[PDB]
Amino acid sequence: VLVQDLLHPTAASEARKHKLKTLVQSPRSHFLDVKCPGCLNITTVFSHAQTAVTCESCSTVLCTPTGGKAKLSEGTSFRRK
Amino acid sequence: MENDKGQLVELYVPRKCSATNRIIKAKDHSSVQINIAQVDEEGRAIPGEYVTYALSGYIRARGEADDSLNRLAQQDGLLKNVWSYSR
Amino acid sequence: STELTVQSERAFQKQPHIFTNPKAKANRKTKRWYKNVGLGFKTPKTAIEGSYIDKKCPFTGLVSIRGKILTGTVVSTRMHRTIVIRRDYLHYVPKYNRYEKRHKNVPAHVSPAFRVQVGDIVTVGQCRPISKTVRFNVLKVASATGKANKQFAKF
Amino acid sequence: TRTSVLADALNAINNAEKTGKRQVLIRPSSKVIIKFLQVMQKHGYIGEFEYIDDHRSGKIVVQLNGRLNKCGVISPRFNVKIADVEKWTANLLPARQFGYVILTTSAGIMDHEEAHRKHVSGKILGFVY
Amino acid sequence: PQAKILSQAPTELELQVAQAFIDLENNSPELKADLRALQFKSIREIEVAGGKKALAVFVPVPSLAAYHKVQIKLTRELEKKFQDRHVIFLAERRILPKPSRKSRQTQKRPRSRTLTAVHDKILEDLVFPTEIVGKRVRYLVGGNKIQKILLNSKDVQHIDNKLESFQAVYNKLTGKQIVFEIPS
Amino acid sequence: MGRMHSKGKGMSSSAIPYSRNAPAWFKGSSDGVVEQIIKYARKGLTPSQIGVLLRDAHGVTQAKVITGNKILRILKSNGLAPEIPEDLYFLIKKAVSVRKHLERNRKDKDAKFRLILIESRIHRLARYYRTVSVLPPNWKYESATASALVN
RNA sequence: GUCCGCGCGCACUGGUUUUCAACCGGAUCUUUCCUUCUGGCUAACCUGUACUCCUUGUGGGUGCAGGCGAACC
Ligand SMILES: [Mg+2]
Ligand SMILES: [Zn+2]
Repeated sequence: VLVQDLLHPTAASEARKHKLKTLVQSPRSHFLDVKCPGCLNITTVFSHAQTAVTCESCSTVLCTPTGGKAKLSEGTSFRRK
Repeated sequence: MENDKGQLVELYVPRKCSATNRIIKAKDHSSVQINIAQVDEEGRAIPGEYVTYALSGYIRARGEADDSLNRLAQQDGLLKNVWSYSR
Repeated sequence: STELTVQSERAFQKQPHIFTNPKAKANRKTKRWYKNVGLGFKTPKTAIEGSYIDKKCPFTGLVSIRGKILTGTVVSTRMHRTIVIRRDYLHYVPKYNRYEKRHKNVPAHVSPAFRVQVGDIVTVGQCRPISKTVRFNVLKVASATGKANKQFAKF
Repeated sequence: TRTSVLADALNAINNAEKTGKRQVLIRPSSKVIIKFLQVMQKHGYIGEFEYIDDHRSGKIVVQLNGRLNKCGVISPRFNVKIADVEKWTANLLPARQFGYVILTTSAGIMDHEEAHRKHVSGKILGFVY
Repeated sequence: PQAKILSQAPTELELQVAQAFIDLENNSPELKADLRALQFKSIREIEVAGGKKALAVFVPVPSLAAYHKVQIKLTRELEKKFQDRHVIFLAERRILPKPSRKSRQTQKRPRSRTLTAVHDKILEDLVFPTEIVGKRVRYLVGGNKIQKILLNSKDVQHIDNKLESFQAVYNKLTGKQIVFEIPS
Repeated sequence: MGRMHSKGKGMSSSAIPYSRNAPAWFKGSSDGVVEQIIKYARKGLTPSQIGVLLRDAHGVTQAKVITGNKILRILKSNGLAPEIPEDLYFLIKKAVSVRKHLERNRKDKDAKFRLILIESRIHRLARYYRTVSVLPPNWKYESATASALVN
């Protein structure tokens, strides 16, 4: 310690530290585009989604409530968007 | 420290730390004056020539003296990327 | 205020030495004398158009305004034609080089021309002693509404 | 709560300078802190520092150079006449050869030397020497 | 149709700029059916070091969004037609004075009208294609303030050479010297 | 980390991102999102729930960035603002539920302590809302007006 | 310049655009107002007219209806 660049820290330092502690805080969550196995209708889903996000087309759950990131339907396809 | 007439009334103008730039007391019995002899191209240490670094007692006591001297060596072209300004 | 019926009491209510002779066939309601108290203070229109009498009015009455003028916040209205004004300020204690919150309650006499409710800030002026505790007379009701300008919500 | 943001900034700078660091991170970073630190800088007690906009009150990162020995805020911002500034420089600064009671004048936040020269005084913020 | 899309016609340079705009209005199937209902606010020129020029148009802030939705292609077209001049779209702004306590109360001015937020907006829209992601403010030991701006590494190719142009534009406009940077 | 009624110091929160403008990947438009918010409001969802749904079931990060305006102001400008602010309403609900529970059984004294704590919290929030004039100045909370606002 | 104990580096009077440091300003132009006007009074010259009194050369005046207010009510 005793000599640092708090302004230009290593990206590893950015990743390891808890949010709200970085120089600028950006939520570690993100948004994903997901394909339901039944209908081809793509849907956008928040990473730590709270309520079960059924597609508007059909009663098919895509995420399940969980303390952290929601658990998917084991068949749907997610991509980071 | 200085009189009007133009003479230094202050006595034994003292050194300072080369790492924290802080003053070294007369009886700071931990401060160390490291001397690094210069080296020419073919690998001979030049006698009577060197570079000096006055590490303070406080940094030695805290234990962060080695990192400080890595920094001084790197900034003065004594070592190659031993010390990274980022962490 | 008197509730727009000064003639309510056992005695007549009029401005002394101002009158309208019934013999004059011009029929202007009553000669209503009025004055401007000075210091660049606007006399309200309802003072001229009013029917109250108020010997102690600064405009239609006989009293006068000179000397001290103070601004305060009205705190009590329940007594007739007179007001209780709070005055908050700071007293500098020098032993501590510090300040202390303090206040004084000043009675004042408010003309019927003014509509005063608890919460206003009133610019009041010094006058000839009206009664035992009152020596101030209302001049300007500045913060009449503040937030009461708009009441309801309908977008 | 963080009643005096200026106090927190100076407490951080004092702690780190005592530790012997070269950099500090002031968290809340109001503009009054910016003014105070740039007074320090124009008088050289501090080095190259940086504001970090966060769209929320910002932050500051400050480079030291070991020159600083003591900072400090006078949290109750007492009113000081032009007469009583000498009492305060007696009560705070080690000597009149240097040291600066930083106080806010009608011109702005500024040291007591320029305050005396401008012939103006206001509330008192802190002291640096 | 020159003077009818300019709100007035001094400074013939912007007359020729509007003439080029109309020449691009010939390209109907993709750059029209929306591009006709547009105006300007007396486009003007700023010197740029190295023998270059920066021509800034000014939006009457009706729906700047409309200009931005076509900004990249129209900007590229105006750059291939106009040689040795870099064109920039800016939001013409009526900054309001700060109310001096002795001055008159004027139905309190919105915070969006302040000089600082105006500078924020003008620096945001000085480069629409790249989003501004960081702002650093430093003060040299000489006391002169310098702003660093962190632009995204993605979408940087749309500009890729214009950084000194925006430097000159901002320095001439407001005197706030900038140094641009991108994360690696 | 405050915890105005517990020695706890938790700082669980949400970090609003730096980008003031809308994200580039968003494919909708402002007016469509506004209409969706209005439809959810007419369904009977409180503003926090509407924001949660827009985060979960759609690509809205936060509607303030997208719609250029905050949720409650959107309902208020369109005449859907609740007569009780949502947070104070939920606090009403908690207080009345605890009141009915103590009505059911007496000697649960920790429940009584928590009820007094909730009365403290509601008095604070009601004082705030009354000062900023969002609520009528003669508004109180004693015994049964509570259930009336609940029922 | 004057001078006064090899000299203090001009001891007493000024030029200070040899730069030069300021430190307070004041007035300026910023997309940047100085409470604002209604008239006095316009002070004054953006006046524009008979004109040059004053070397042809705006270095200055005999001089009044559009007109700068900030020199003051
Ligand atoms: Mg504060
Ligand atoms: Zn499905």
